[PDB]
Formats: sequence, C-alpha cells, structure tokens
Amino acid sequence: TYQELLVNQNPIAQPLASRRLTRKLYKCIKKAVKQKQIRRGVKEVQKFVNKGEKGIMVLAGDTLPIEVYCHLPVMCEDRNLPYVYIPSKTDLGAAAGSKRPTCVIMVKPHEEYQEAYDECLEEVQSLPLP
Amino acid sequence: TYQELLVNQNPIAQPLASRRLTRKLYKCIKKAVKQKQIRRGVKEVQKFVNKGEKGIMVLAGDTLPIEVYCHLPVMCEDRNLPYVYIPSKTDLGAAAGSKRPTCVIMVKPHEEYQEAYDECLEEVQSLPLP
Amino acid sequence: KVAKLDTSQWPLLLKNFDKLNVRTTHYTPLACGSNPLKREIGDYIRTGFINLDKPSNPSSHEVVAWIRRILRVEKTGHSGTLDPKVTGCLIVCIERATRLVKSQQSAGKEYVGIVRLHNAIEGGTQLSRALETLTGALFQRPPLIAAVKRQLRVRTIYESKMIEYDPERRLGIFWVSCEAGTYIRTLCVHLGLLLGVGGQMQELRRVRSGVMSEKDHMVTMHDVLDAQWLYDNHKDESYLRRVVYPLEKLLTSHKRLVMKDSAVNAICYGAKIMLPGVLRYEDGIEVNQEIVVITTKGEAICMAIALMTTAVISTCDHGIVAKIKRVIMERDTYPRKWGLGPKASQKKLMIKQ
Amino acid sequence: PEEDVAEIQHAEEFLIKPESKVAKLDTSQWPLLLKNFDKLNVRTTHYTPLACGSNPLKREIGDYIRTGFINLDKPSNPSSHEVVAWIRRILRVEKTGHSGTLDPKVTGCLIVCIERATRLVKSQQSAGKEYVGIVRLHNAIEGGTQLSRALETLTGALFQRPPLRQLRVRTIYESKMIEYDPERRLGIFWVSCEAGTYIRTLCVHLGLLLGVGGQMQELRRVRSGVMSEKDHMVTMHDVLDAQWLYDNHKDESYLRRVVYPLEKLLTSHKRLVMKDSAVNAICYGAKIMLPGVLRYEDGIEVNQEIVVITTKGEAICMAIALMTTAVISTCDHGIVAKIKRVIMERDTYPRKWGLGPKASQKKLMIKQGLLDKHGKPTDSTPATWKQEYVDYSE
Amino acid sequence: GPPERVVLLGEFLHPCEDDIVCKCTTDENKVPYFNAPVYLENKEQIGKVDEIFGQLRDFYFSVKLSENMKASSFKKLQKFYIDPYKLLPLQRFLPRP
Amino acid sequence: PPERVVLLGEFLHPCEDDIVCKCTTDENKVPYFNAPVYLENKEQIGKVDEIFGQLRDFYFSVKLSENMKASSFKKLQKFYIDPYKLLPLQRFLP
Amino acid sequence: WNYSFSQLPRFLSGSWSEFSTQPENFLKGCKWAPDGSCILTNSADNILRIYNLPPELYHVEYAEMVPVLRMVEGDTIYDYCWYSLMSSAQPDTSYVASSSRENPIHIWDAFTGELRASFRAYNHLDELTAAHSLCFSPDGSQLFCGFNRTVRVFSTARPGRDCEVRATFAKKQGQSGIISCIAFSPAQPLYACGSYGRSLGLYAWDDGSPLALLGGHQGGITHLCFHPDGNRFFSGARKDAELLCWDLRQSGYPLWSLGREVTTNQRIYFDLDPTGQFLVSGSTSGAVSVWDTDGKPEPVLSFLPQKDCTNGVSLHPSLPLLATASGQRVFPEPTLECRLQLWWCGGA
Amino acid sequence: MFLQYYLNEQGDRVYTLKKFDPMGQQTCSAHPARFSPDDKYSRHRITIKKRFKVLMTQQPRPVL
Amino acid sequence: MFLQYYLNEQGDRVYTLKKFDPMGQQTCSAHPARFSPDDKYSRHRITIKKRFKVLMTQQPRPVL
RNA sequence: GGCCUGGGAGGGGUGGUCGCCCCUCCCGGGGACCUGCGGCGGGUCGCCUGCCCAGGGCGAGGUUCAGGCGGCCGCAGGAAGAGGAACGGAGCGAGUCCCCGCGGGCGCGAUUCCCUGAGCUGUGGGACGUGCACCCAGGACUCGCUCACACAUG
RNA sequence: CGCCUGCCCAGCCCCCGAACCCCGCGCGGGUCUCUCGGGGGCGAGGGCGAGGU
Repeated sequence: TYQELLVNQNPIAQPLASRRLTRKLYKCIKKAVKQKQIRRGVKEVQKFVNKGEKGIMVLAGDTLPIEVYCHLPVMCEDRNLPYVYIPSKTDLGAAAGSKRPTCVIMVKPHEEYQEAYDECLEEVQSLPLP
Repeated sequence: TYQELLVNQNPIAQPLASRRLTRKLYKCIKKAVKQKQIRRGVKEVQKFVNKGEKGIMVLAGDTLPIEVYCHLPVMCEDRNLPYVYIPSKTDLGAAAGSKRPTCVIMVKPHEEYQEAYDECLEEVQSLPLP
Repeated sequence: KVAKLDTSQWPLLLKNFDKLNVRTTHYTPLACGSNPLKREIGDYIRTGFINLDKPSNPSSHEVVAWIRRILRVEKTGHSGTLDPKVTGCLIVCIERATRLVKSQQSAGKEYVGIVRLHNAIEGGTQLSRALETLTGALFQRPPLIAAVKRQLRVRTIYESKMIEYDPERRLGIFWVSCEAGTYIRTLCVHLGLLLGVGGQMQELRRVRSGVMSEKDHMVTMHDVLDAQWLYDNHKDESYLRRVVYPLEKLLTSHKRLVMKDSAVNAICYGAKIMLPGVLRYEDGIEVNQEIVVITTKGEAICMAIALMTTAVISTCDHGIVAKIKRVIMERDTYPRKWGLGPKASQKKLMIKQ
Repeated sequence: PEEDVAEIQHAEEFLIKPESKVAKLDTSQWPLLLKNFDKLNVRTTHYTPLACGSNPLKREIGDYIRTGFINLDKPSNPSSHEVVAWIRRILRVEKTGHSGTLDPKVTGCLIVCIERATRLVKSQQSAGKEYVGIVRLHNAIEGGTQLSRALETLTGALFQRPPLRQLRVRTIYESKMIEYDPERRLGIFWVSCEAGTYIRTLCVHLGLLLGVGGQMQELRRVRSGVMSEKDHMVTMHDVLDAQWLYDNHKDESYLRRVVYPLEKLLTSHKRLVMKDSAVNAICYGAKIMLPGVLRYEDGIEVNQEIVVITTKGEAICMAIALMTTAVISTCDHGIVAKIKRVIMERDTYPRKWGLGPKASQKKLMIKQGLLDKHGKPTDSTPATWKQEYVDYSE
Repeated sequence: GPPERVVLLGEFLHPCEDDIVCKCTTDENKVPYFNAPVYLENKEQIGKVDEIFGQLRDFYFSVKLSENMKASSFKKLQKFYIDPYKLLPLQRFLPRP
Repeated sequence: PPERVVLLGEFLHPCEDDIVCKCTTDENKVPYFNAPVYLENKEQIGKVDEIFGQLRDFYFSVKLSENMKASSFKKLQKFYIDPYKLLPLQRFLP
Repeated sequence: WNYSFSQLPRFLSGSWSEFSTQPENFLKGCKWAPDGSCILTNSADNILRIYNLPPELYHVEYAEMVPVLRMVEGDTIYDYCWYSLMSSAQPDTSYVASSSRENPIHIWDAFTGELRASFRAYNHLDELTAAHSLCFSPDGSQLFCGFNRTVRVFSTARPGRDCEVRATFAKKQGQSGIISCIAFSPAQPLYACGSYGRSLGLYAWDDGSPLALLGGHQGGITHLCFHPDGNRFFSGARKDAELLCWDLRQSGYPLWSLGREVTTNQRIYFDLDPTGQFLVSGSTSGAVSVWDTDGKPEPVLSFLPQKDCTNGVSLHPSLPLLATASGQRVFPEPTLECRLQLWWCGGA
Repeated sequence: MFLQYYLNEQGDRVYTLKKFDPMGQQTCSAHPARFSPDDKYSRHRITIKKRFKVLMTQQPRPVL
Repeated sequence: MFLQYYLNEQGDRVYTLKKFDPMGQQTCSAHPARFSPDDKYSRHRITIKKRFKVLMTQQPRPVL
C-alpha cells in the first residue's frame, strides 16, 4: 500500500520518512492532538516557527503546487528545527482527527508522550539529507 | 459479410450497429412492416419526426451523397429520438419490405412486438458516442 | 555554430527569414541594435511582457499594480480583465509593450469553466447539446455599471466542448473558445435557461490569451517576485530573463517587412516606410493590413499599415510601402542616416545648384 | 538537440547578412493572375501605386461575392434559370447568370456568375463543353463496337436541329464509348463538343445511324470551359450552408471555399499589366495605349484575346491585342490593345487621365488656341508637334 | 395602458425557475426591448422580457411573469405578442458597413 | 408533281418506320426539311424528316408515305428530289 | 391518547436498510408534518425522504418502514421544512421547502415529489447565495430565510428572486454571523433569529426592527422553539452543553439552563409537546432527555434509542409518537448503521 | 438514375453503369442530391459535418 | 476549488473534477498558489528549488 | 419578308438630237468615336394611351414586374497618350466618448486570537484591533507642446 | 363556390402484376426506361344537381 503513495511524491519531498517512522509520527500526532499541543496550517506553523517555538515539523510529500509550503524547509534550517516528509496529506490530516487534508503539522513536546516524542525526534535528526 | 460492409461505409455513419444489433433491428423492422408501423424514406421520416412521432430511426451507412439524409441525426437530437446506423442500404430496403434500397426508416412501437423493440431500444440508447 | 542552424530555428521574428521575398541583399550594417533576447536587462524589461498565471483572490488591476511595484516600472497593461475569483492566462505588457495592449485585448480568448446546474438533467449529452446551441454569434446583455444600462450586444463563440459532467453535484466542465468581451458568467446563466433546470458559473480559468497560452512560457506571481529578488540581491539576470519575454514574441503571427539600417531611425521619427529601404517582405501582405516592420537583427520598429500588396512591392521601384500605426522603437536607437541616398542627394544638390 | 538549439538562440548573434548575389524571386505559388508574375516581360518599373483595390482572393466578403462565381453541380429537378434564381435569392444579390443552359433533368458543371462577374457570361457560354450521357437503344445490337463506330462517325463538324427551327452546324471534337449493357440496351458515351451542341439530337442520330433507333436516357455535364467536376465543384446545399454559416456564426471561411473570384476563369489568357493611373481610363472605355504598360506576357499575337490586369492582380478587362509581344518591346508609342469587355467597375481606381506630360502639353496648346477645341491641328502649329504627335483618331 | 395592436413575439418552450423560456419568432427577425411587456393575443399582460439569448437569427427569450401568473399555466407552442414599438431591427446589432 | 428531279441519296439500312439514306448529292448540296423524296420514275416514296452527320458526308432519314414499307428497298437503291429544294454548303459552313 | 413519560417509550418500526446504501451515511434530523400525516427526514446522502404514518398503528410486529417519496438534492442540505399551514386534505398546502449548497430554495410537492417552485437569493454582484435556514410565517404567506448577517423574506405566492432584504448587522453593530434558525412566536407579532455567531436576536414581524439582542450561549446557535404560551422560548447550540430557557418578559438574561451532551458541530434538535408540558432533546452520546416545563424544568426521563448520536427528535402533534433520527460523522485512522425510529409515549 | 462512378488512382471519376467497382466496393451515384430552396436544415448539416471533420472548410485548402 | 487536471502524454492539461487520473495518480489543482505582495520568503523558495533541480533557471531553455 | 439606289454600252417598241417603257452585260454606293445599362427576338389579361357601348368590350401602341432565347434602337458615362523619389508624419499632454460585473484585496498582533462547522475552509474561514497597497492601461475624435518633414548612402 | 365540409379531373411519392429485353432446354430462371391494370398517402390549378352559418 505504501509504495502506491510513493508515486504521488513531490520534487522537494526529502527526507521522506521510513514506513515504520511514518507510523510512529502519526501515533505521536494523535497523542499531541489529545493534549492540545499541535499546529496545523501553513498559516499557523509559519507563525510559531517565526516566534521560535520548538517541535517536529511533519510535512505532506504529495502537496501541489509546492509554492504553498516550500518556504518552510528553509525556515526550519535557519533555526535548526527537525523536519520530515510523509507520503500523503490525507493521512496527515487523518492523524490529527480530521476528514480534510493538511500539508503541514508541527508537534510540540509534552510530558504525556515525551518518550514517543524523543523516539521520533531521534530518528528524524538521524535521516540522510539531500 | 458484416465485416466486409465496413469497406463501403460513410464518413458520418456512427454510431454503427454491431453484427448482432443489426440482426435484432431487421427482425424488429420486419415485425413493424407486418403491422404497418414503420415510415420509410427521407421525405416521410422527416415529415413524421417534424409532425411529432417518436420511435427508433434506423439509418443506412452505405448512403452517398451524405447530403440526402445528413440533416436527420440532428433532427433526432432536437426531440431526443434514438437513432443508429446499420451497415447496408440494400438490406434496410429488403427488411423494410421494398425491392429497392432505402437510406432511412423509422420504426414505431407496438403492443405486438414490445419485447424485441425493447431489446433494440435499450441497446441503441446505450450506444457510445464517437 | 549559428551557421549550422536552419533558418527555421532562428528566434522570434527572424524565424524562416529566408522564405521572405528578397528585394535586395545589399546594405551597410551598423553597430546599434541587439537581438531582442540579448537586450541589456533594463531595456529587456522595458520592452517586455509576462505571460502570468493570475491568482484567485485579487482583481486584475491589483495584480498588474503588484507587478509594477516588484519590477519597479511606471506603466503596465493587461490583455483583458479577469474577474477577482478567475485565474489563468493574463498577458501583462511592461512599459513600451503597453503600445500593443489593444492587439492583445482584442485577441481571441479560451476558457475552461464549471457550470453548476440547479436541478438534474438526463445526462452529459443534454448539456453537450445546449453548448452546441450557444455556438456562433450570440446576444449577451453587458452587466450594469455605475447605473449605466449598456445595450444588448453580439459576441461570437467559435467553439464549445463539454469536457466532463458529474450527475451527483450537477457540475459540468466546459471549454469555450470565444471573441474578446464575451461574458462567460452570462453564458452559464443562458445554458441553464436553455436546459430548463437553471444554472450558475461555479468556476472559471482562462487557458489562452491570443498568441500566449498556459501550455508554454507561463509563470506565477511568485516567479515574478522571486526573479526580481534574485536580481536585486545576487545581481543575476537569469531568472528574470525566463519570467519576462520581449514584445517581439507577441508579434510572431504578423506579416513582416525587413528594413535596412539606414531606414530604421527615419521610421522611428515618423517617416513613412519607403520601398528603397525594404530588404525583404513576406508573402500575403494585403492593402490596409497591419504588418510588423523589423530590423535585420529582428527588433520590431513599428506596427505599420500596408499601402502596397506583395505583388505591388515586386513591380515598383520607389514609394510608400506602408504608413505607421504605432512606433515601438525609441528615437535614436539607430543613427540618422536619411538624406544620404542617390535620389535624395540629387534633390538637395539640384536645389543648392 | 532541442535544448542545444535553445542554447544557441540565446548565446550567439543573429543577423540578416549583406550579400552581392542577385535577388531572385519565386512567384510560382502566387494566386491566380499573379502566378509567375516574375516571368512577364518588364517595360518599366517606375510608377505610383494607388492602394484602392485588393488582391482578388482577399477582397472583403461583400466585394468578393459581387466579383465572384460558383462552379455549381446542378441538381436534377430544376431548370438552369431557376437554379441561378435560387442562388440570387440565397446570396442576397442583385444579378446572376450561367455558362450554358442545362435542361431540367440534366446535372453537372454550371458556372454561376454573380453580379459583376456576369460580364463574363458570354465568354463562358461560348466555351467548349464535355458531357457524359446514356443513350438507350430501342432494339438490340451485335456489340459495343457498333455503337463506338457510330460515335467515331459523328466525330467532326455535324448537322443538327433543336428539340421540340433552322438547321445548325455543331462540331464534336472527341467522342468515346465508356461501356455498354446489352440487357437494358443502355450505353454510356462521353463527348467533347462546342457550345450549343444538342446531345438529345446526338442520341437520336446515334439511333438512326445504327438502325435500331434510340434516345437520351440521361445526361451530365462534366466540363464547362475552364472549370471541371474535379475543380472546386460545389452543390446547392453548400451554397445555402455557406451563406447560413456567414449569417449565424459570422464565419466567411465556407463562402470563400464556395465562391471564387472571376479572375480564376481568366487564368488561361495572356496577361497585360497596366499602370495604376491607366486603370480607370480603360474602365471608362479608353484605348489601351503604350504609356501605361508595365508588364506584358510572352507570346502575345495580333487579334489574340488577352486579359488586362492591375498590379494587384485584378482583371480590368478582356481585350484584343493589336501589337505582338516583339512589337510592344521595341515600339515608342501606339495602341497596344482595344477593349472587348470591361470587367472592373468605374471608379474602383481613381480618375487619373490628363495629368501626364504629353497630355498636359496638349491641354495647354488647346488653352493657348494653338490647337482647336477638339484637339485637332491648325496652320499655326509647330512642325515639331505636328510631325511627332501621331494622333490615333487619324 | 393596453396598446392599440400587438405583433407576434414568440412561442412557449419549457419553464425555467418560475419564469418561462420562449423561442423568438418575429417578422424580419426583430429583437425586443429589455423589460418590454409581453402580452397574450387577448392583450392581457403576462410578464416582461427578462433575458434575450441564443444565435442572432435563432434566439430565445425568458419572460419574468406578472404578480398573478404561474409558469404551469402555459402550453407548448402557445404564442406571445408584443407592442410593435417595443421591437428593434436586427440590423442594429449586425456590424457597421 | 416535280418538273425535274436530281439525285437525293442511296439506300442504307432501315429504321423504325423510316429509311436512313447516305447523301450523294452533286456538290454535297443539302436537302430542305419536309421535302418530297422520289423514285427514278418520279413516284414519291416519302418525305425528309431528319438530316445528320458530317458536313461533307451526311445522311438523311425519310418519313415514308403510307403505301411504302421500309424492308422492301434494295441495297444502294438511288432516290431523288426536285432541284429547287436543295441548298449549298456555303450557307451552313462559315 | 396523551403524552406520558412515566414509562420508557415502547419501540415501533424504523428504517435502517436504505440509509446503509452509502458508506458513512447519517440522518440530519426528522420532522413531522404539521397535520401528523407523515415524517420528513434529511440525510448525509442529500436525499429528503418522506415516510407515511405506519398503517399497523391503527390496524404485534411492524415491518421496516419504506418512504413514499425520495426527493434528491445535488448538494449539502442546510435546512428543510414543511409548509406552515399544511393539511393532507389539500394538495396546494402539502409541500416541503429545502435549501442546499450553492442552489436555490427548492419547493417540493409532498405527494408527487416534483420540483414545484424555486426562490432565488442573489448578492450585490448578482451571484446566487444559498440560505442556511428556512421558516414559513404563521400565516403561511411569507418564507423567511437566513444568510450571513441578513434575513430575506420571499412571498410564498410569487416564487422567484423577488425578496425583502433585512440586514441584522449595520456598520459593525447588531447580530453578526450566519443566521442558522428562525422561529415565530405563536402569540406575539415577532420572530427570533439564532446565529452561528453566538448571539440570539428578536425582531418585529411587520418591520424587521430589532426588539432585543441576547447572549448566553457559548457556541453557534442551531435551533429554536417557542412555547405555546408565547412568552417562553428555548434555544440550543453546537459544541455547547446547555439548552437555555428564555422568557419574553424579564428579558436580557436566560432564566434557566438544562444540561445535555453535545460534543460535535451538529444541529442536535429538541421539541416540545403540542400541549407544551414536556420538552424532549437529543444528544451526541445518544441519550434522549425529557423535561417537564411545569420554576425550573424538572428532569422526567432519560433513555437510549441506540448506541450512537441521536441528532433528530420530533413529537407528533396529535398522537403520542416520538420520532428519533440517528448517526454522526465518523473520523478516520491512518492505514453501527444509522436509522430513523418511532416510539409510543402514550400512557398505560 | 443509372449513371454511377468510382474514383481512379489519379483522383478523377470513372463512369460506369455497374453498382460495384473492379476492386469490390460500391459505386457512388453520379448525380448530386436533390435540392429545394425551402430547406431549413443548414444548421443541421453543418453541425454533424463539423463533428466528423468533413465540412468543406476543414479539408486541405485548394491550389490557386 | 473544484477544477483539477493531469497531463496527457504530449504535456497538455486534461481538466477533470475527479481527484485521481485514469492511471491512479493524484490530480493537481488547476489554480496557482495564492500570492501576497508582502511575501518575504523569496530566499527560501530559491534555496530549495535550486537544491532539487526544479528552479526555473535549471530547466531546459524554451525554443523561441 | 420575292433587299434598296446611281452611272456606262448594245438590242426592241412609241412620241416631239431629246422624253418614256422592256431585256442582256460591267462598275460604284447604302455613312456617322469608345464603354456601360435596358428593350425587340408572337401569345403576361397586371398598368397606361386610343377606339366602341366610379362599369363592360377591343384585330393597334407603350412603361414597370413575370416567362422564353450576333444585329438594330434608346438612355447614361467619357471623348482618356497614364502624372507626382516626401507626401503630408511621429511621440507626448489635455478635454470628451468608447472600453469598463473590478468598499473588496494584502499583512501583522493577542486568550495556541478563535475554527476540522454537519458552513465555505487549514493549499483556508472568521472576530477584534490595527495599518497597508488597489479603482487602470489602451483606442477614437478634438485642441496644445516636442521632434522631424525622412525615396534610406553599391 | 364569399367562407367551411364532401365528391370528380390534373400533378407528386411508394408497392404488386402483365407485355417487352436477356440466359438455358411450349417450359424454366433473372433485370430495367416507356405503356396498360390494381392498392395506399395528398383538394385550393379547374369543376359540382349535395350538407352547414
């Protein structure tokens, strides 16, 4: 199933998360949404990266046109924030308990899922960079 | 013989009836000839379609020049009448109970043969656009 | 390597120049012009246009305002209004290219839109027939503006096509090729009346503006801003030279008339195009026809009106080949070289003597 | 490589370079009377073009129809007079004519001339015509060789009489047997003949000459002078549809495939290109004098029918050549041709006679009383003028 | 008030959202004024001309009905009539010579 | 009855209720329409109805009188006309 | 027969099978006709369905109910309602109003299911805007309908675009937001507009002049009901726990607050008796709560129609019949069927 | 009407009395369709001639 | 909004309402990204469009 | 339609080069610039003139439609030798028309500013602060300023 | 015959048979213009002792 979504990826969607890492990131988002500790829109995510709030920024790798969110990767590299792509925007929205898609989510750290957060964070920073 | 008749065909003769649909249509015409429900030739069919009759208009795909009957397809579409091209002019006249070829005939419905008429009508209504 | 290139692969108005009729092959070249693609970046932008993909929120006059802030220019024009929520091909002429706006605004447009029907129809074929009915020269009431009731007018729809229909949402994609000034919102209302169910234009996008389309050379507003930024901060022209194109690209459909370098400046000062200065001339020049007059380096001098046909040019030895419609090129791009010719010298000599 | 071409386009300089080689035109693909304009003999290049008319092909649609014709395929119910009356009504036009009367049940080439092209109808009516008919013999024949021998016999200048008047002579240039059917006693024949040849009468004579007897079953005209059934031939439906498309869609495209300018009928004739100042003079019924000749075609002979054209390729008039090609090339003055039929309207080109040097000289001498009011000499005239000025009235 | 006479404007086709779409059949292909009163042959006002659309020589028009009228009342090919001063000639909309 | 008669033509094969004849008149002179055709003894055979063929060598059909029959005439049998109902080629030729 | 919630309502036939055609379908309320002949239901498939009153009631097991009409819309149905003065004795009165996304206010004939009329609301640019709410006047002459910052008043006699426009927000003052519900006072000459902007507004019928503007609710208001007294009325909202009781006398502040579980952005309906004594309401949990209005409304009963949201509740005007509509939006995960139901609430 | 034809390799009409070619296919009738001036099917003829790309405008342009 | 598209084999836009093309790939929105004149992310877009070889300057140059 | 007219020579008849008639032979003449349009080339009861006994009839003539298929007559335009290697342009500005569906568009701030609404909507929707930039550019006509008045150097 | 209905003649379209033509040994088989006979659709060019206002 995962390999079918791999057709729809962008030119700029790297580093793409591994199949198991994608599953870890969704489970971390579900817990963060329950705790009220995420940001969803480009509108939102952009606002709080400017303020300098830390978190793992998860991006949808099938977002088109790329002009809507392609500024965000460099905004993270300016502030050394960890970011990563995932196969689909619909699943990223579904991870946050929504029927409509979204192209970006930033997961904040919190006590209730601190170990799951650190496990995701560790693997995100370890990814090979293009 | 059906496949050989495609060599003789006319530029505007679509949708063409299949080999089996052609067979079904002839037998519906023959039944309608016995009950005197059909209308034959351009002059009569043009008059009756304009007057307000409805049915299935069977056109001949060997007809040349096309100017004799190429107005009829759009006369059907103005009144939502189904129409279809069969391969031959000579076969249409033989089925219509005439010893000369004919370019167009209109078959009207009747209680005597509604089963055969319904098989043709629904298959002709289902025909794809070129 | 230009020697290897066939004349069919020469750029813009020099394309297929060897198939123009040759009057004379001799002239004195002058180091004055450049090929339109190799204009110095300042001049390149001042004679250029953008094939823009308009965004879906702002008005078309706001968009061209934004372009003239970014590029830092005083004048722009825009090849026909798109309504605030409409997207697609908007030719934005910059500075001296604004002289061409009437030719661009009057050109044939193409649109891809969505009509929403207010009740169910039998199917996609029924919508397809109502579109065939609204082909050709149609009546359309121009909308009220400042409480000024404009009269009913005629606009041609050249072609129509029903691309897709969705019976669930009662939505239908249509493609329309049409005359300039056709109201597509009004077309969808009429298409709804003709079906009997009712209708409204849900959505619209312009896929062609005359010579330019969405197929090639089209850029978004981000490219325009982004290309300017790269030039401002890193002194790189490369990006700007792919966003902006020279106005000669808008004139490649017109019949050509190539002039000697001596004649160029005279025509820019308002002299009529005379026959002794013509090097080459295209087949199919008619009387009272709009033609493009060009240099030997492919630069557009002016839009001219032909007062000789192709055949007449071939037979004559002097006289007015064309009058000016609109001068494109600046004065003194080329030097003044008029009055030096044999007959003109003889005239001035015999007046003095 | 497409990308390699694109890279050269932006890197390297393009220029239409100067050369010393002679500039050679190719006018072989130019339309109608401008075809091989280059090959005409040039008398002079020095004149002032006027920018009043048009290239015949690119006239505005109103002027295009008024100066045009239709190579019609006549349908089989109506008369030829009724057919042209329909076309007159369809195109919304004042006058119409045709290239030879086909009987009600006869089909084929009928050159329907429109408005100002109706000035050519006499020329088209006198042109040679080809037919394909069916002779139906009353009794049986040994074989198709006999019917061919009858057609071989009637090739030449024949006696003929009209159908139901005086005896008339009509030449049949060529005749041929296409095929014969012994069952139904029908034989297809093709005949090339002069205008006014009665094919009904030919079928009766074929019947009498064979001995079996016969009559014409049906007939079709395949050629009418220059136009044929494979040359731009169009039907009454096309004529109606092309007008309708222009009315409802504002689309001239179909009309311009149906109608062609009258200049297409005159492509066979030898050309004489007049100077723009001389055009309207000839339209008013002037003599075609030498001062106004720009170009003239090779192989013009005396008493030959020539087409006199403008520099734009419009036909001014049909004319009879008084000078040969060799005489036009060498002479100083004279009458080159006389009008046969003026095609072009008056005041298409402006009225520009009497402005020249020698014409203005004559006007001055009439004002001075050196010549009489009607331009004739006096005793007081200089011997230079009296000797040199060859008055063509004589 | 009621006009002295009325000329054939057009015939009834299908209703469309509580106003009636009608094929225009005028002599000389004349075009009605916008908001021109539409009458039945009894010279009773049924409505006013709202839209005019279609090809120049085969055009339609919708009729915004009166206070008391209903779109269900009219039958197929029922004729409607207009005050002849409230027509215009087709030549006006055709291009200038 | 004619005053004198001149050769009209010789007999060719018959037609339906007519006799076709090849003309052999002196100086190719053409007979008038509806002119009476005679035998050698000035006995009228019929009347000339149609004339056809080339200007130099041409044919003529004779509508027979009620007494005569088309089958009876022999091969190359000669027929005659009064000289006042003949015309020269120079009327038709130019 | 008379209403009695001393006992739990007895089950009576419902429909489940036809709603299960589409995946993740759910009902969007139910409404009895004002004569009590039939019940109208909206659903996520955008199909209004009319079910007749069960014959087996007057005639024990009941078969699964089948709708006499299905009237299809091409977009999300925002609101729908019976004609105010409907009677099954008159075909001219039996019809259903319905508004939908980017479409006109359709009028459907309640016997044949044909499109009978269309009211059309355009903005200043001459573009069609869809009504988010519908309400006929108590005379049945006018059709009030809510939009963003404005009510329109179409005359029922003249179907079309013609309408009296009534702005509720003028120069940043008044009732803001989409007007989500209208309701008229049985006694007084006024109507109440609820908005998705938190506030309630009261307006005079004849003029449309504001009588009052009321706060209270912590979410977008979704429904209104006037008591047959005329003085008292009730309101409810989306993602809001309280059902607020109001009074036209002693106005400005809600008299009481009644608790109910509402945790979705849904129009969870509630309805009074014809007599006005009981008040029934649905819930996102599923539990249908009942209060006796005759002081603060006292809780009478709570029962569970199904293990799912009870979005619609409707009380029959003559008989003791409670109708209940079920279902809600299911939310996905990265890689019970909904139903109408009837319930006998008569005494022993 | 007896006169039929089939097109030659050159492009010109070969007239014949038979209803089939030497190469098997049917011969067309030599005469054009019957025409009457009351005809009001110009829209209809054009409409389908456009669809099948057989309208006279859409063919290759002639040589003049 | 509602208009989507996918490219055919010769690079032409094929418009459609459906979210997936006939080969199962996602369709793009027909409309360009929303623009702001006060956008300050020009550096950022160039930076990664260069990185992934999808900046306009790195594409095959157009034939004029 | 058996065309019209003049001169010379020969023969016959008649009267006072001399007059008239008939026949044969030879020769001359029947003219009047160019182009365009219309009419005549039997049978149209549609109009007018004339004749007879708002009326009726007619073997004659004419105009405008309809029909049939080269020469003469009428009317109209010309009475024509064929010119002109800067004519008479441009670029701006203003006034007036045409064009002309344009309070909406953009950004930031704080209670994550609110919101996965069943309401468009997170590739965005809204509230309150606040600021910001848009509402032209063209063409035509008309009256100014500037630059030229250019036949393009073998 | 002012109007309407009905009838007859002329004209147009479709089907069948006979004669004629072609092939074979009164006999058998296969086509087509004109002519003759029968059936179906259609009056405003002409006529009518019928019916209605």
